[PDB]
Amino acid sequence: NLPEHWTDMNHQLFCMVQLEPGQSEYNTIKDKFTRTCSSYAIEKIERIQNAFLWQSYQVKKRQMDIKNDHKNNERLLFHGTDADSVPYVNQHGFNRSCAGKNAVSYGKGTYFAVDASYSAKDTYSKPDSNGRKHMYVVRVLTGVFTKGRAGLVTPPPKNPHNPTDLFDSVTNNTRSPKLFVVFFDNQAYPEYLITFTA
Amino acid sequence: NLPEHWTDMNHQLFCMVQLEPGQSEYNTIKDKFTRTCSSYAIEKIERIQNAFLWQSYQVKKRQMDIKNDHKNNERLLFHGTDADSVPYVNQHGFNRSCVSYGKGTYFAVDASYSAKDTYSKPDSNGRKHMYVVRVLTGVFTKGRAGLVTPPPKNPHNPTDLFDSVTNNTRSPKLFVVFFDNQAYPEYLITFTA
Ligand SMILES: NC(=O)c1ccc(OCC2CCC2)cc1
Repeated sequence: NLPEHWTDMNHQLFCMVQLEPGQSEYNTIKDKFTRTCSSYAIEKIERIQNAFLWQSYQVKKRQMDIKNDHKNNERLLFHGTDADSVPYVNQHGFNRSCAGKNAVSYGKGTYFAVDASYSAKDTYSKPDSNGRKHMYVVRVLTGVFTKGRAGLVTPPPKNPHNPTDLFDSVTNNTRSPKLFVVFFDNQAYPEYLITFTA
Repeated sequence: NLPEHWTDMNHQLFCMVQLEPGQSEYNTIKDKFTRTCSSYAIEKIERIQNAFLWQSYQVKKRQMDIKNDHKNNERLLFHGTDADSVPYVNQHGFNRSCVSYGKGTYFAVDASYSAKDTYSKPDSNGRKHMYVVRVLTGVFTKGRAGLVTPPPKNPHNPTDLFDSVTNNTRSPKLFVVFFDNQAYPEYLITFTA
């Protein structure tokens, strides 16, 4: 079911594709980033073609689209990480079991930012030994969300008398969301990897 | 692509179906349990029909069949749990976030092991609960404390991982999986000491 604009991988299951400045695909990501990170410079933007992560993600998206009916369940968000984590995320995606405690914790899960400026902090996109910083542009199934709490290992129930019917994700603030936390595998597809510098 | 032995769901996506005693399916699952638990008393066996969990599990099975280039990746194992966890597992499956061989979900080869009160805690009326689980054990290695994923098959390619870990590779008695949708709870056995 792979997207028809992907490069042919020749029966291979994984590839990183370097994008060209001046293509709409590169420029939309550069514009989304520079909206809040004008003081940084992009080295390169790579499209992540991961057949297995895409398949599992698209199954979860179809399930949430059925369960929620006519919600926009998917947001495009940012995730800063260290160079050591890039090979794992490219191949296997975002694993809550490896996530650090956030400085403002809304639950024990993987964090995604609305603004590139948040993810660009050195605490998330740690500069490597050559001064390169790494940030993913991620399709995230935020679905129906509520304000999180530090104790959570899953999203909370919608209704306390029905403990297994859950919100899809949590946020810092439902009125003005700046971060989302997800608690399940294959709820986030790493779509682009931005390499950038001071 | 819902399995033939499932019964019609009237256009719903989740239902727990009580099995008829003395019919082929009930006898098959009862025999797997009584192989090691013949001193227990079975109250009922329920088939778990969870379309979404099944879909996600079958995608991972197809992916592991391609990755390993062989179709011997699945085992039928047991998982004992407390009654308070049963509604969650029925709807959402197994969650490592809820451990001597790693921080994953544990499954036993023998029902007798899952039948310990430490796992299948008797509820306020004496009832114990154990799942029969399809688990994608795939290619496995010995586990150890503090793993958050299986080890790499060779640390020259650190992201090509084992599928699961065990207590003993030659004669396994338990398996640990570390990812969502690597286990599908197929039957729930309600029983007593
Ligand atoms: N819930 C279960 O049925 C269960 C729990 C634990 C199991 O192994 C625990 C290992 C550490 C000492 C052996 C197997 C199965």
